[PDB]
Amino acid sequence: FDKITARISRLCYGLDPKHIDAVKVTQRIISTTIELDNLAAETCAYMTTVHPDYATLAARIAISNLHKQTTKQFSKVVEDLYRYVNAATGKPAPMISDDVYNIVMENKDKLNSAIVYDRDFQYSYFGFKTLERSYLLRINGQVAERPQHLIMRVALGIHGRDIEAALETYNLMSLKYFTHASPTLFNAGTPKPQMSSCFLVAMKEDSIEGIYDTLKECALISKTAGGIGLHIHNIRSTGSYIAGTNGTSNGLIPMIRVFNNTARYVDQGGNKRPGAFALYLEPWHADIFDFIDIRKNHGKEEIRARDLFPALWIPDLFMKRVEENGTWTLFSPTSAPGLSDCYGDEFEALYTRYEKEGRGKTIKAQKLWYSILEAQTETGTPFVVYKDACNRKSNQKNLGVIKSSNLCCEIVEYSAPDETAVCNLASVALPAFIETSEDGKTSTYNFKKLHEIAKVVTRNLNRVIDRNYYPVEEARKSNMRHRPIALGVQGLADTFMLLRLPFDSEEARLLNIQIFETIYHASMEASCELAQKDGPYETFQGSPASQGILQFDMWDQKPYGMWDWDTLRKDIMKHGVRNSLTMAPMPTASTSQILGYNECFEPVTSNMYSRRVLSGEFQVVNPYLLRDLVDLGIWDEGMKQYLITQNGSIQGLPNVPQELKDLYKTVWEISQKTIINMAADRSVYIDQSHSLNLFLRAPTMGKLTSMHFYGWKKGLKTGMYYLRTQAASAAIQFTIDQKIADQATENVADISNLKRPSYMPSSASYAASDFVPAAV
Repeated sequence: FDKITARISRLCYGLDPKHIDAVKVTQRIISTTIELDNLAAETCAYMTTVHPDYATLAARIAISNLHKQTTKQFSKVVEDLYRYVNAATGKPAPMISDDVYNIVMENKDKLNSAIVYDRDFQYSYFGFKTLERSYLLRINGQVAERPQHLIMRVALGIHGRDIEAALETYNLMSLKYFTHASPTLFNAGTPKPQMSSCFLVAMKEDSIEGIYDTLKECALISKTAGGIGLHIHNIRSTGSYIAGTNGTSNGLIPMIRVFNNTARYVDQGGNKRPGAFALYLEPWHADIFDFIDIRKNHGKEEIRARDLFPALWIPDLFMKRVEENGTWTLFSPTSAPGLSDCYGDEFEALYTRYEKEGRGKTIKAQKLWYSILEAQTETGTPFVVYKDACNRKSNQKNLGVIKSSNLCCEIVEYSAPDETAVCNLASVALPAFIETSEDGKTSTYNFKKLHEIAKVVTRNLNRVIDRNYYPVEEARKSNMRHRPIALGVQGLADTFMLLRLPFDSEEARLLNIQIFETIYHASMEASCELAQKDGPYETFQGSPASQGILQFDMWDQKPYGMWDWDTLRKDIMKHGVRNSLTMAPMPTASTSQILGYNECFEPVTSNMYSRRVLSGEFQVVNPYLLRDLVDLGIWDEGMKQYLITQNGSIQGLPNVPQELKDLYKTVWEISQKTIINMAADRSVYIDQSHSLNLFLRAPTMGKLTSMHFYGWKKGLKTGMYYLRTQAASAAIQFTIDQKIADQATENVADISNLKRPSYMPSSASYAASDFVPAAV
């Protein structure tokens, strides 16, 4: 029997007994001690619709539930995980590394009493559950680790015997200022710590040995988390000589199906595995037409492969030819060699000479276009990365010719048969640097704090290089030579909302520029400090950075100037930098979900959407918007139905102030010419590239075309990650009572009741957080 309503009503503070009503919660449990608490948090989540303070309630339950059924003290949890004898095989299967177990035990007091277990309450219910499902180490399908333990372990995984640097990293991470990529969270501090995310693999040689070494290498990388970009330009097309000849070659497709099959094989079950390769190919390759279609559902199933992602490595020349209405030539790399191995002008000269001497097959440039746009429309792929932009604007340009990007399209690093480029990723939580004035009515953005934290994260990523467990020797060889690194961001969208800036506003335009300028400056500064401690990276001498050319110099752009570039440039030219690259904003698909923020630099895709199961299927509304509507009095069952029929859009309510409407525009409602502008803006502070998705409502070849041509002309590197499309008719949905949903436009809003800080911009010379004291 029950009076658990007591256990539940205990956990509300900053509540409101009319908003919440712990009584109502118990009733909705219409059906051991732990089973009830799960449902208590489940149902209590369901009512996020009822009131936004139910989210907070459901988090508390799940969290202090986790506490009850879990060992409080860090060192003991570390013991258990280290001592784990495999339940069914009798033999020692430890989950902490020997090294980190020793550090923990040697420093148990200092460590144990640094943890603040309250900080477990910093998680969205859904964020918590994401951790719980895949990240918190489990003993016998029982969660062993609290969130705080996962963080300490990760901190020790990165810093080793540097307890000071670990305590710091523990603090910043537990306060959600930043986070490391999924592989780091999984594997830091474990027997073979593979913590890197991306690997760019070169197809070793156009031969069975070549192909099968690459395959083995890919299998090894993929099985230890971490995803692949694989360029395959050098492999002969359909119908090409083979010694032992009668056989003409079967081309790429058969090969691709071998890779596809391995991708599926290695993904064995209980996921941790980005079982996902992207393949990179230049559009002159004679098998391009088939390659491009790899992901389509209809058509011939022999010629298809769905665990793989096609990605275009595009020369300017191709865009030039489709832009006039020119010809385009397809070649087998055996007949037209070295094309993948030069760029810009050197490429146009070589390519063109091959054209003139009648090699390869002439076709209409716009015919390939067309096929490309067609695949993108149905499949979201192939990706577009501009090969000349990458190679002209890379700090690594002295290593040779960069032939690919990675699985998402953010990292751009040299790679060759014997050098597999690797990269470590973390993202900064942008909302974390908002500061509110005392009085609650003016807000500010702390670029100094941000600069600081980015230096911390630069130092972490740099240490992972040394502590990482490389799955293949080509990876280690490369990473020790060039020491690249990838910082990215998350929660851009939440911070525009929090600051009441419309995504496409002038204020947001400028904040975007400022955030990115400061992170680039921070990481370069930290990296110069590390060169002064451990020497430059092996390959620094002769790089563009060594001649004092920073990224924005390659784009012929004067920096915004919030930070002193003249000093840094001089320092770098004299001391060097530890890392060859530092910036590559990634999709933060899983990490942003954990931290409870929007994807990355993307606008919110929808103000209403579903979250995963557990006794039903969950409808949920944008938290900032929800509180705004509740504060405007407007929030109805009815407002909720209206929202469900407009699929989260707010743009139809005459009801609601324009400001609100501008603030809550959706990626579908925002000009793509704006998204690309902002991308082009931050790009000048990006070493590498960023994972730019594009979104279209009623897609037409035409807006799709001008989208590509626009990015390309602004000199972007990643023209397009995925293409995300939405029929105009999807934009509207059924609801169970359409006329209740209509009455919602008749609700009358306050305004004298909705207040929200107002943002004080900073400039290249005026801070702002400097001049406005913050709260506590």
